[PDB]
Amino acid sequence: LSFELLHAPATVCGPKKSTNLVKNKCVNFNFNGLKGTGVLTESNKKFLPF
Amino acid sequence: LPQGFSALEPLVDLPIGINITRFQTLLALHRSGWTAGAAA
Ligand SMILES: *[C@@H]1O[C@H](CO)[C@@H](O)[C@H](O)[C@H]1NC(C)=O
Repeated sequence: LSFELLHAPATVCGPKKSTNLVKNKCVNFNFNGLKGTGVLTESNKKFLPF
Repeated sequence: LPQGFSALEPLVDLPIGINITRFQTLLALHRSGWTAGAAA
């Protein structure tokens, strides 16, 4: 298995473990590279699909 | 063209990495010569 490193987005990356989410408590979180800290609450915003 | 406002939502994102300088369109034709619908 040979891995070629070219000037490409390199789609073949691999897996990454995920954990259960907790709400109503200050916590540091990672959301697909979005790193933050705070409390997560059920929201009302009408996020259109994309 | 009609007068109005309507934003264009994204639809396609392709990681190709090609130059692209020239482009052409395509259309569908039917044999009767041939008859093509009125379009612009
Ligand atoms: C893309 O094509 C144009 C027109 O032939 C050319 O001038 C330009 O150098 C090309 N860019 C490349 C090959 O990166």
